[PDB]
Amino acid sequence: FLTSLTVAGKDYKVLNVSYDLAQETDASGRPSTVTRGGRIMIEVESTGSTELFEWMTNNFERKDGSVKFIKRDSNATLKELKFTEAYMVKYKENFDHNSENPLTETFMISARKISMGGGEFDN
Amino acid sequence: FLTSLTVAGKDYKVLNVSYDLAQETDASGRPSTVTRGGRIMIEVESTGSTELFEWMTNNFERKDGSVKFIKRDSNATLKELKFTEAYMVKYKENFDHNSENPLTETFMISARKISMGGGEFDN
Amino acid sequence: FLTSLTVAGKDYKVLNVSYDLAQETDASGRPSTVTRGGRIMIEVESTGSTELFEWMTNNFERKDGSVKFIKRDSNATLKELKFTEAYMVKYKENFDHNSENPLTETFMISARKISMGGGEFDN
Amino acid sequence: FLTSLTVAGKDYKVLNVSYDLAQETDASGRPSTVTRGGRIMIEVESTGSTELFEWMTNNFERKDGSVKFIKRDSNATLKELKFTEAYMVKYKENFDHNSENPLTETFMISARKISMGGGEFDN
Amino acid sequence: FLTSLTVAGKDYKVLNVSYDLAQETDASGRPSTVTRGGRIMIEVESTGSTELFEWMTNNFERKDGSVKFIKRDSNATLKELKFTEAYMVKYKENFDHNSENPLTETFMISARKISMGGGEFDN
Amino acid sequence: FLTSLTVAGKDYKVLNVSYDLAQETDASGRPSTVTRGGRIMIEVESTGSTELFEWMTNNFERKDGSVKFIKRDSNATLKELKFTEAYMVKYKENFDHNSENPLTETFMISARKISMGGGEFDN
Repeated sequence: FLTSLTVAGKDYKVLNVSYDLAQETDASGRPSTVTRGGRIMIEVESTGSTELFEWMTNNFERKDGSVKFIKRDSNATLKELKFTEAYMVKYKENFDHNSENPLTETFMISARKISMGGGEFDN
Repeated sequence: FLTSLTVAGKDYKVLNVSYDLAQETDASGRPSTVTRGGRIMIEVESTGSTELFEWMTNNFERKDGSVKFIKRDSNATLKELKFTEAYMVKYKENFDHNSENPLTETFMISARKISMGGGEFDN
Repeated sequence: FLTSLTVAGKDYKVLNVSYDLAQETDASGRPSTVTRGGRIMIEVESTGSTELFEWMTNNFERKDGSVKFIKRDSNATLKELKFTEAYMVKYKENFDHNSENPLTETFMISARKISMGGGEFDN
Repeated sequence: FLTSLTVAGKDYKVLNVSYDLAQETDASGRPSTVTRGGRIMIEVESTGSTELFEWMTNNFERKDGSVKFIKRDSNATLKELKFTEAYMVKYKENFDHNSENPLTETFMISARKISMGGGEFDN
Repeated sequence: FLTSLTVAGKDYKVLNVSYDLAQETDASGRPSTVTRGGRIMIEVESTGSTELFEWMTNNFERKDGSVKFIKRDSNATLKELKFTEAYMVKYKENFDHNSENPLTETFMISARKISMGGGEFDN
Repeated sequence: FLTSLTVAGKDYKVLNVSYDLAQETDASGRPSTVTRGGRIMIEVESTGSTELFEWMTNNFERKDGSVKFIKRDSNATLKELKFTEAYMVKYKENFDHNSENPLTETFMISARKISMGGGEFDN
């Protein structure tokens, strides 16, 4: 499998992605209710581009974008995760000579809404 | 060994499952009593389907389903774990290019009751 | 080395066992005294049997049994740990496709007394 | 990929670098705002030079410098991170015979400002 | 290197040993003073013997003994650690089929005094 | 690379060394100031010597010494760390049959002053 990130017309080779949602439960089961969603964590090959660092610097800037998972063999876009109005919250560029893709960017954005396959979570 | 998850007539290849129950003890032994049960943790190959994400989005929706463990060599269903009226509590879709099954879904449901081989735990 | 668990006339291939006892010390040495013992942790190949799950469900049921360590080469029973009046306290059945014995049961019982080679600890 | 550190006209072979910025969020998203930036963590082959130890000793001394990431194959400077008025905050020289580059220096500096590709963070 | 434990005329093949002493410091250096010593941690191949379990059961019983480190090649006793009036404080017999020496005993004794090469620590 | 410890005219083959200094920062950067230094952690092949254990026993005894890092290929002393008036604070002799250098001594001394290449930190 192979995926990509798309922001501001710029595409980033994505090493790792994750996004999670959760509601608390009371006692056993007994969902407390209320839900948290919209935080997405990405790791990117840093390239020579500086654009992701500037977004972190910019702060209040909110953007839209999509995470597209492509089937390993086949070109066509098995699934795409779209986020709207996401703010840069944390950022870290790390170089490790020790292995593999030494220079990577790892950051977390907080989106107003994420959506996928007709599923929606808005804050 | 190989297992599967069955929900809403949809079958998911299951990488990891677990479900645990516990009662507290007082001093040594001296079970405090009261028991917790019904939480099940599953990890699934994500496919192109989006159905599990929507359930998390849906929130209050409760479902039934079964986890069926099939003997490695043989087709027939060594054991099946059935849950009734389970609510989506936590969900996380994670992509890791690093190894093996890169795209997986890891979630936890809280069932009103689980049952297996005549054994029962209801909340 | 190879060991087995014996409960209710049923024998379980045991992957891991442990049982520990401890008394607190005051300052350096200066045993506080009072002792804790009787908790035993076991991991079992799950088979198609459901019996251990039902015991956890049953709760208050106390049983007797023995853990028998057999010398690797030789049939004869190097040592046997016997417990009396043990209550099911925690239980977890876990499936991991990742390696080795994928389907295992891991549980902890709290015994009124354990004994071995003339040694005794009763609560 | 290969990088270097430049301080006081002295160049250090850099094994690991990292620098991170973060702002807190309130509830979900809801950035608390306020931001932290300017801390950089570096690991260096110790050589026979003692200069980095003296800076830690010196304490209040602030310096400028740059971290330059060079493309693996090619000489030219894919990206450079520049910091101004950075103070030595933590330092540790560690020798481990166990593997690889046994003698390394690991330290963290706190810069008044970092900048890269037109992006800026000042305190 | 190879070592052994000697208690009650019984010798135990020892896999791991450790014993540590410490005094607290105030601010930087500035030893707070007061010292802790005399606790020894050992891991033993369990054999068919039950003697170590009974000592834990016995509780208040204090014993003497020695830990003797023998040079790998040569018979003669490079160093020996002797303890006097040690009380059984913690004990755990653990079986792990996963590797190496599956059946081991891991316990900690609290000695009134340890001594080695003319060095002494008494409580 | 290879290093050695020198105390009381006795030389110890050193497996691991480390020494670190740090000052706290307020908010971002904003060094709180005040500094901690002088603690050195060493791991040594235990030999048949008992001298390091006695120093721990002795307690209040302060010593001087040096840690000398020798270039792997070449005899000459790439760098040497010298400490004056250091007190034995923690000590642990550990035997592990599992690998490599089974019998080692790991201890931490607190020096009044450390110095290296004209750099100085005194308490």
